[PDB]
Amino acid sequence: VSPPPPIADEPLTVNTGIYLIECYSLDDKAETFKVNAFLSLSWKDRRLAFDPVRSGVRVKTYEPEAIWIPEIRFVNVENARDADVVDISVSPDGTVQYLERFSARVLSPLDFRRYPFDSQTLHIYLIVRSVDTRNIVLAVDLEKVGKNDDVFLTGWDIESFTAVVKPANFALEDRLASKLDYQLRISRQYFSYIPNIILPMLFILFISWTAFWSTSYEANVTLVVSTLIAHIAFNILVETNLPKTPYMTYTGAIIFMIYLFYFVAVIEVTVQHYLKVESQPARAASITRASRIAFPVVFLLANIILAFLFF
Amino acid sequence: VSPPPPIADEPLTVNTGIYLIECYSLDDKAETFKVNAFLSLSWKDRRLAFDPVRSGVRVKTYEPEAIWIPEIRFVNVENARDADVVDISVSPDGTVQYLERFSARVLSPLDFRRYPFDSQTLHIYLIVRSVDTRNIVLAVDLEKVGKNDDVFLTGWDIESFTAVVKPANFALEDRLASKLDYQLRISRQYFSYIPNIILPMLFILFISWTAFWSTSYEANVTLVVSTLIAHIAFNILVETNLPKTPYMTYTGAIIFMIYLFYFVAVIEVTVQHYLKVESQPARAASITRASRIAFPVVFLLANIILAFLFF
Amino acid sequence: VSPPPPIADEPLTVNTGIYLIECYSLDDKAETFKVNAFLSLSWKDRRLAFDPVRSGVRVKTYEPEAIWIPEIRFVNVENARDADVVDISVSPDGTVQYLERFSARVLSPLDFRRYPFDSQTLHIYLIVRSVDTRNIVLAVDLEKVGKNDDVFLTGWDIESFTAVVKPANFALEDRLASKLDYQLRISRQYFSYIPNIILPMLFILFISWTAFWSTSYEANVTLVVSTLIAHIAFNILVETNLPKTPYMTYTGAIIFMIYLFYFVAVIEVTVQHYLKVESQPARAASITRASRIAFPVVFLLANIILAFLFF
Amino acid sequence: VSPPPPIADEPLTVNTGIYLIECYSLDDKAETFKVNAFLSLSWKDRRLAFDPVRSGVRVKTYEPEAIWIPEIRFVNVENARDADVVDISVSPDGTVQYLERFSARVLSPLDFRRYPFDSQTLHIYLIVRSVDTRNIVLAVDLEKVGKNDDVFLTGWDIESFTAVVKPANFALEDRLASKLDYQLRISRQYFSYIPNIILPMLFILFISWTAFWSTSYEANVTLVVSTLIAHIAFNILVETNLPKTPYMTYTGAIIFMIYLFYFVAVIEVTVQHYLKVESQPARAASITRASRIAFPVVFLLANIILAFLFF
Amino acid sequence: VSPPPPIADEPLTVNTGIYLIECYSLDDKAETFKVNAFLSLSWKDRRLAFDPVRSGVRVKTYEPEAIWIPEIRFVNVENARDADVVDISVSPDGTVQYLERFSARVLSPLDFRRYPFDSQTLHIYLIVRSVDTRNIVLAVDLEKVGKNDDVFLTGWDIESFTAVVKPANFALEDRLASKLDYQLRISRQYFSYIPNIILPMLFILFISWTAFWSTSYEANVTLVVSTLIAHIAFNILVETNLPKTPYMTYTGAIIFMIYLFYFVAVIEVTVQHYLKVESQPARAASITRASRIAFPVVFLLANIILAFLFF
Ligand SMILES: [Cl-]
Ligand SMILES: [Cl-]
Ligand SMILES: [Cl-]
Ligand SMILES: [Cl-]
Ligand SMILES: [Cl-]
Ligand SMILES: [Cl-]
Ligand SMILES: [Cl-]
Ligand code: NA
Ligand code: NA
Ligand code: NA
Ligand code: NA
Ligand code: NA
Ligand code: NA
Repeated sequence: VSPPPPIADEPLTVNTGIYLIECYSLDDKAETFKVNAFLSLSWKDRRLAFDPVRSGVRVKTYEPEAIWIPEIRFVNVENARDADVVDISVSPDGTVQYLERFSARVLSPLDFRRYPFDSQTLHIYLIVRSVDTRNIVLAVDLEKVGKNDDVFLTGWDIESFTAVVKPANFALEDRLASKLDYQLRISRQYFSYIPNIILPMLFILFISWTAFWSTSYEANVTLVVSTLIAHIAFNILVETNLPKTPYMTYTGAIIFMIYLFYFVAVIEVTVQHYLKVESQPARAASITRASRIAFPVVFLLANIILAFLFF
Repeated sequence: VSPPPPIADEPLTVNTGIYLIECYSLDDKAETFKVNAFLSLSWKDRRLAFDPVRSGVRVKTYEPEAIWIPEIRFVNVENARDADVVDISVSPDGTVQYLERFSARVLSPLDFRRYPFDSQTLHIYLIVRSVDTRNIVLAVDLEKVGKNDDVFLTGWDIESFTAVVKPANFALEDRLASKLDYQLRISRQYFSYIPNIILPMLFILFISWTAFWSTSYEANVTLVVSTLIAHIAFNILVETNLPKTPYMTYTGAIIFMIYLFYFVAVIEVTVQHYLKVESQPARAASITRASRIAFPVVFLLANIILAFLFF
Repeated sequence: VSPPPPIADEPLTVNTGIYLIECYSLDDKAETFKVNAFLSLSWKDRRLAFDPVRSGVRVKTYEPEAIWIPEIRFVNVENARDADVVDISVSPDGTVQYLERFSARVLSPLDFRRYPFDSQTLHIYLIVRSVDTRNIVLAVDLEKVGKNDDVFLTGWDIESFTAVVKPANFALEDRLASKLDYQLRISRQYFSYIPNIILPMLFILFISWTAFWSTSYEANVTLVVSTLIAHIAFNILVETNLPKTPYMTYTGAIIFMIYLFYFVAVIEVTVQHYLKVESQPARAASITRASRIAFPVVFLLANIILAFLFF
Repeated sequence: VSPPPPIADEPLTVNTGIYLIECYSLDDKAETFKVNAFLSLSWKDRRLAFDPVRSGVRVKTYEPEAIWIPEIRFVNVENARDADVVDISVSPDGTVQYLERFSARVLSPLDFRRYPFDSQTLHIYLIVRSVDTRNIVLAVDLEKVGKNDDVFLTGWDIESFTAVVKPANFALEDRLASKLDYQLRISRQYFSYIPNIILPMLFILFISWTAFWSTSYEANVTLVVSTLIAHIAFNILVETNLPKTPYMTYTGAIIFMIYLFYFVAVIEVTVQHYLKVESQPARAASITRASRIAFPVVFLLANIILAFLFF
Repeated sequence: VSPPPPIADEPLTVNTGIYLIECYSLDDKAETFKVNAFLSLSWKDRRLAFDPVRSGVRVKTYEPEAIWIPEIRFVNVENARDADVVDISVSPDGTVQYLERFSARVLSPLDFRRYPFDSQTLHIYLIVRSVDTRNIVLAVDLEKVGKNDDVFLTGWDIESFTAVVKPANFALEDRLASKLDYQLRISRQYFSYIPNIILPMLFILFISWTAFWSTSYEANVTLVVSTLIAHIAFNILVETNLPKTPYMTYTGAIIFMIYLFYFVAVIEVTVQHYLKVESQPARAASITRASRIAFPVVFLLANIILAFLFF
C-alpha cells in the first residue's frame, strides 16, 4: 500500500491523542516510568471515501492490513511499545479514525536538585518519518488527550497531562520528521521523608550536642562517634533511593553539612579534654559554654542559607 | 466480521465470569499481584443459530478466527494479559460460550494505614468498548465466578472473590464503555511481625529504660545510644517492606513516637549527670525516680491513644 | 480438527509421563521452582490407522498441525509452559506417541515449620478438559516417568519423583476435568546453616554470659548490649531467606527465645549494679552466682522442649 | 521430510562444532553462565547430491524448510536456545554444511571447595534423538570448535574450550540418544579477595589480640567484642556471594575457625579480670603472657593444617 | 533470493551508519549498556535498476521480503537486537537505501583502574559474513553516523560517537567476515563520589587521629575501633558498585592503604598504654607527640605517590 495522494503539494496531517489508562513504576535511579494508554490517530485518505446513500453504512471498519496507516513511533521509549488495535473507522469523506491500546517503558530525565521537595515533567515523544511520496506532519486533537481519574503514580501527585500543540519539524537521516511533546506534570509526596529520614537524622545530631553539657571524655567520645555512625547509615540509605547526580541535591547538601558539625564536635570534645588534662579547666569551660549556643545557631543559619539557595 | 445485529434498539449483553486457578506475588511496594484464571464469556449471535435436527450436532465448535468475539480487555493490568482459548461452543439458538485461560500482573492500590493489621480489596476490572454498529454492556454470570480451594496468597488470608453485578457504564474516546468490578478481599497474616519486629523493638526500648536505675553516665550513654541504633535498624528494615505513603501507617507512628522516648531518655541521662557533677544529687535523684514511672506510663497511654486513632 | 470418535460410550485415555532433565531455582520466599523436562503423551486415534504393506512405512510421523492432539495444561504453573515438540509417531493401529520438551516455573507451597531441617513435596499438576464430542481421562504410563541421574537441586537432596496413578476426575466450568499429581520429594541440606548461622549465634550468646563473672557494670552493659545487636543482625539475616509464615518456624522459635535470655541478662546486670551501689553486695553476689548455672541450664532445657515440640 | 536413507544398516553421523563469540554472566549462586556462539552441523544426504558439470554450481544453498535437518538440542540449558540460521550449503556428493548463531543460559554446577582459589569446567551438552527410520550419532569436527580471542568472562580466566570427541550413546524414552560434552575450563581471579576480604579480616583479628597487652577489662571487652562484630559483617558479606553448599569451602573454614579465636579471646579477657579481682594478678599475668605467643602460633599452625587439607 | 552479481570479481560494499536515539543503563558490575538507535545500510543491486522516464517514479520502495538484504549482525550484543524496518528505497541505478530502528544490550568491557575518575570507550561491532556467491565488505558512510543532542547517559558525560572507517577483514567458520568498530567515548561524572564517599571517609580517619591528643586508653580504643568499622562500611559500599577486577582500582588502593593507618593507630594506642602502665610515660609521650606529625605527613605523601602511579 502507498500513502494518500495530495490534492496539491500539501503535507498529510495526522491528528494525534494519548489517553492514559494506567501510569506506574517511576524509577528515580533509572529515570524511567511505565505507561498503559490509548493512542488515537486521524488522517484523510480520499481513496477510502464512499457514498453513505449507496453503501447503506455511515462508517466502514477496516483491518490494519486492508488500508494504509502512518508509521508512528515513540522517541524516548526504552523498547518498542506493546500495542493492540482497538478500532479503525472510515467516514464517508475518507477520514480514518484509528485507535490502539499500548504499553511502554518511557525514558524521561529527572531534576533531583530540590529532592524530596521536587516536581517533574515527564515526556512522551511521538514522532513520524516522512515517506518519499509525501511529507507527514503531526497535530494534537485536544479532546482525544486525557487521563483516567483512577490514574495513580505511587509516591507522586499527578498535576496535569497536556500536549505542546506545535510539532517540532526537523531533518532526520535526510527526511522530514514531525515530533510532538506530551507532558505529564507530577510533584513528589515528601511527607514520608519527614518521620523516616529528616526527623530521625536531626534527633541523632541533637543527641551528639549533649556532649557540650558533659565533662566525661569517655562518654563524649561515645556520644559523638556513635551518632556519627547513625548519620553514615542515613547518608547510605538516602544515596541508595537516588542516582549519582553531577550537582548537589537539597538532602545531599544538608547530609554533607551535618558531617562538618560532627567533625567540629569531635574537635571541641578533644580540645576540652586536652585543656582539662593540661590543668586549664577555665579555658575548656569557656569553649564548652560557647559551643552550646554556637552549634545550634550556626546549624539554624546554615539551613536558612541552604533553603534560600535551593528554593 | 461484524457484531450481531439487534432485534430492536437493545444493546448486546456479554455475560462474564472469572475463576481463579492460581493467585500469587502480592508486591506491597509495587501495589501489584499476579493472577492465573479462567475468563468465560457468553452472548447471543442469531447469525450462528442452527437446527439441531438438520445439522445433527447439539453444539457447534468454532475457532476464534471463524466468528465474532467481543473485544474484552482488563483496565488495571500492567501489560496485556497472556490468554489461551480453551473452548468456543455455540448452542442451537446462537448462544456462544467462550472460555480462555489467562495470566496477568494486576495493579490494584493498597491502604497501609493499619499495617501490618490491614485488610485489602484487590480489583480486577473488565471492560468493553461499544462498536459503531451497536452498544455492548457487560453482565455477571454468578455461577461462572469463583476460585479454586487450593488458591493461596503467601502471607495473606483470602476472604472472598465476588463481582459487583451492576457495570459502570461511561463515555471513553466518544463511545460507550461497560466496566465490571471483580473484588478479591484479603487480610494480612500479621503473626510473623510480632516475634520478628514488634517484640524485638519493645525489648530494646525497655533495655534503654534500665538507665533510670543507674548513676553511671558512661553506662547510661552506652545503654541509650546503642539501643537507639538498633531502633534505627528496625525503622530501616520496616520502611524497606513498604512504599512511600502520603499518610502515617500504624507501625510508622509507633516507630516514630519511640524516637521521642529515646530523645527524652538522652535528656534525662544528661540532666542527671550535670546535676550530680554540679553537686545536686538530691534533685537528680528526684528526676531519675520520676522517670521510672513516667516513661512506662506515658508509653502505655500514648499507645492506647494511637491504637484508638487507628482502629 | 475434532477428537477421535468412540467405538461405544467409552472415554478417551491419554497416557502421560514426565521425565525431569534439569531441576533448578527453588525460591523459598516465592514457593516456586523451575523445571526442564520431557512430557510424553499417548492415545489411540483410529482415523490415523494405516496398512504398513501399502504405505511402505511401520510408523508415520506428523507435525502437530496435521493431527488432533489433546489440550493438556499444567494447573500450578506461573505462566504457560514453554514447550517444543520432539516427536509425534503413529503406529498402524492408530496409536499416537507424542513427545515434547518443556520448561516451566511451578508454584508448589512449602512447610517451613522444621526449617532448616525440613523436607518438601513439590507438585506438578497435569490437567485435561473434556470436549463436547467426548470425555478425556488422564493416566500414568509408569515406564515414561522418571528423572535424569545428573538432576541436582542446589541446596536440596532429591529423594523421589513419582506420580499418583489415579487421576482426580471433577467438574470445571460445566465440563469433566482429569487432573494428575506428579510429586517430587526433596529434603533440605541443613549443613551450611550450622557454621554460618547456628554456631555464630550460640558463640555471641555465650559471650554475653561472661557478664556473670564480672562486677564491672560498664563492661557488662557493653557485653550484653553489643552481643544483643549481633543477634538482631542474625534474626534479620534469617528472616530475609524466608517468607512471612502464619506459624512459628524452628529457627524462628530459637531466635525469639534467645531475645528473652538477653533481656533477662540485662535485668540481672542492672540488679547486680543497683544492689552493689545500695551497699548490698552479698545479695548481688548470690544472684550473679545463681545466674552462672541458671542461664545455661534453662537454655539447654528450653531447647530440649523446643526440639521435642518441633520433631 | 524424512531422514537420509542408509546404504546399509549404518547410523547417520552428524559432525558438530561450537565456536564461542561472547561468554558472560557466570552466576556463582545460580551455577549458570550465558553463552553466544555458532553451532555448525554436517551430515551426508545422498538425495541432495548433484553433478557440478550439469548444474554449473559447485554448491547449492537451501532454506531450512527445503531439506531435512537433524533435531539437535542442548541438555543443560535453562530455556530453549535462541538460534538464527546463518547458512546451509550442499556440496556435489550431498554433504550438508549447516551454521546457526545461538544464545543460551547454560546450567553447569560448580565446586566451591577451594573458593576463591577454585577452577571450574563449564559444560555444554549437545544431544540428538534417533528417529524410527535410522539411528543418529554425534561427532566432533575439531577445527569447527573454538572461541573468539576477545571472549572475556568477568572475574575469571578462560583456559580452554575443547570437546570430548567420543559421544555418550544411551537409551532415552525407548530410543537411542547421542550426547556430546563441550568443556570450557576456567579459573577464578582471586586477586580482589585479598585487599577486600582476607587482609581486612586479618587486621581486625590482630587488633583483637592487642587485649593481651592491656590490663583494662573495659577496654579489652570493647576491643574483642567490636572486632567480633566486624568479623560477623565479613562472614555475612562472603556467604551472600555464594550458594548454600553441603561441604565446607576454604574461606568458609577460615571464617568459622576465626570465631573460635574470638571466643577463646573473650574467655582469656574474663579469666584475667576474675583473677585480678580475686587478688591473684601473678596467675593472670602468666595466662596473658602465654596468650601473646599461643594465639598467633595456634592461628598460624591451624591455617597450615587447613591449606594442607584443602590444597 | 541471491546476492547481487559482480560486474567482475569485486566484493560487494555495504555502506553503514549508526545514529544513537537513546543511550541508557550502563551497568558497571555487568560491563553492559543499552542502546536504541538507527541502522542505515546502502549497497548497489543492478537487478533493481530502472528507467525513471518509463516507471514515472524517481525511487522505488520495497518490503524486506521482496529484495535481497545483507545479513548484518552485531558481535558484542547480549541477545539478538530488536529491530524494526523504517524504510527501503531504491534509486534508478539500483542503489538500495535501508533504514531500521533497533535496540540492543551491548557488552563492552570497562577499565576501572582510575575509578571514579575514569573514561571509557564503549564498542558496537557490526559484522557481515560472506556468502558463497560473493564476498561482502563493510564501509562507514560518515554522514549517516551520529547521535541525538538529547542523548544522555546517567552519571556519565558523552564525549564522541565515531567509527573506525577501515574494517577488520578475517576468516570465520571458513568464510570471510568484515567487522566494523563504532566507538562511544564517555567519561564518568565523579562529582557525587566526593561528598558521599571520599570526604566522609577522610573525616572518619581524621577523627581516629584525635587519639594522639588523648591519654585515655578506653577513649582511644573507642575512637580508633569505631572509626575503623565506619571505614569497613565504606569499603563494602564501594566494592558493591564495582565488579571483581584482577588489578587495583584507584579508590581500592586508597581504601586499602587507609586500613594500614588504622592498624598502626591501634599499635600506637596500645604502646602508649603499655608504656604508661610500665611507668615510662616520658617514652610514651615522645611516641604520641611524633605520631601527631607522622600520621598526617605519611598519609599526604602516600596519597601523592598513589595519585602519581595512577595518573
Ligand atoms: Cl514505539
Ligand atoms: Cl487485557
Ligand atoms: Cl462519562
Ligand atoms: Cl456509543
Ligand atoms: Cl501449561
Ligand atoms: Cl536447546
Ligand atoms: Cl544482532
Ligand atoms: Na497498513
Ligand atoms: Na473474531
Ligand atoms: Na492439533
Ligand atoms: Na527441515
Ligand atoms: Na564503650
Ligand atoms: Na531479503
